Amino acid sequence: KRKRKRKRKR
Amino acid sequence: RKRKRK
Amino acid sequence: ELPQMVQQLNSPDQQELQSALRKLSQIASGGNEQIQKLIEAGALSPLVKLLDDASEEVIQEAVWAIANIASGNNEQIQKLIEAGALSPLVKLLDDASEEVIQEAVWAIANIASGNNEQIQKLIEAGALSPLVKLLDDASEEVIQEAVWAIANIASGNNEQIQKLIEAGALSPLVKLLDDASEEVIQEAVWAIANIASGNNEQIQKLEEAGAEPALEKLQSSPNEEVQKNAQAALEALNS
Amino acid sequence: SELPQMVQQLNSPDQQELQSALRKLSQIASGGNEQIQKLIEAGALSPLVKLLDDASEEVIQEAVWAIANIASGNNEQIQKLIEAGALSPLVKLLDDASEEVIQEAVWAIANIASGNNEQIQKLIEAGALSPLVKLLDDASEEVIQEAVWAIANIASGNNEQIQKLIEAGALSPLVKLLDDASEEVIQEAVWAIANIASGNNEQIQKLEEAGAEPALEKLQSSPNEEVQKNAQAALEALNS
Repeated sequence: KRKRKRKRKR
Repeated sequence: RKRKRK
Repeated sequence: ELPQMVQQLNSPDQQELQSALRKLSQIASGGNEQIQKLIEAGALSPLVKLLDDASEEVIQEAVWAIANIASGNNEQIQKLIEAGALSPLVKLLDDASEEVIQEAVWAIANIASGNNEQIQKLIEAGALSPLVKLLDDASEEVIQEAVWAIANIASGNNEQIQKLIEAGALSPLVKLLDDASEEVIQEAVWAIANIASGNNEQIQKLEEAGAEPALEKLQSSPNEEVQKNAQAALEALNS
Repeated sequence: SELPQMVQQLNSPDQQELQSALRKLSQIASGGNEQIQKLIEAGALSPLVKLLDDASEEVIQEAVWAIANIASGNNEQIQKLIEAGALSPLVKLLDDASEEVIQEAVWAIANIASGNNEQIQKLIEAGALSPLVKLLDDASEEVIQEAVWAIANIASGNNEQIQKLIEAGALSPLVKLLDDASEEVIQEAVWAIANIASGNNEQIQKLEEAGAEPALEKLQSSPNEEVQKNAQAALEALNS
């Protein structure tokens, strides 16, 4: 199971 | 059965 | 320009280093073609070396970048392993901050989604004991990442399932089948179903961990994905 | 160097000498991370934090400006500011100071909130959430803009921190700000909402109850690229 999430911090 | 997921 | 960015990864100026890291991280999150550009530019070895430096701010960004490279194809995961990423990622699970630990677990879970030889390298780097430890002491958010990593390792061969059992994974996995979060149950039930597809000795260890009544509770779940995995694991226990 | 003398002069009885050294410190604080490091190594942080509670408005204003600039430094520099006891007096400025001081205290807090999750935790422990949420309604449009950015930075923390924001009642005023008259306010509000949307299922349910979906749907057809990406991401999470 491969996953990619957006970074919460700028 | 199949063990893996993607 | 990628070659200058790579050179800036060993710069003494912490602002120039952090700026090059942010640029690299952005490229690493842009899909497999973008990840390939990073590999070809020789970015992986300097990136991995940043996991040992004094600044937790630098480590955090480097782990984030590595976790995204690990979302690449198996050949890209292979380049990350060849760059020596596994031993420093596993090391972070013991002494780093909770925020760094969460990102290291995500990187490890992505590597574990690779082939069985890659799962083997994770086991050899010592990932199993700290991952199993995280199933009960960490925050709900870290538990979710740890169970997903373990579910990926459990999708490996019978010898790898055996290593998970020896690392003490069954008791906490069985406990997580009755966890408050459905996303936690989803990964917990997939891991159990994978272990249930192992040998008879492994099936007996699942039964001894109390998996049967825990799985019987889930064959009535509103979540269809949970129901299918529960049914499969139950059929494997009763053969 | 000349820095130990200006740090000593922060305790001068001569108000003109104190203000001059404070102004010198502030210009160094705004000069980048290497300049902030020189201030840290000269022991400027502890005396500067003590000036936040001074009897002179001119002194407090300059001191908070210097602290906000120090807080724009790297995470280790934010850590030194926290260790100097900056958080409690900064949070206090939100409940009793002038509108000009409040704005700079919000800007200092927003900068500290751009640090790591342990530093966001220190802000929460210092009681920053309640006054920041109050500023989303009971303040000028310029103060609202700074407050939404501080809350967006706190929203970038872990799920337990997002939980504290929800408990502080941040969701209703944030959703209202998704259709604010100012595009800059919308930009921060949509980022904070996108951050909250990346939370757990219970938090996503609280966002749904706050009426985030119809507000984000109106932002799907927006000329701003970052707003569009955040609005779409938050909607994907609400319908996942």
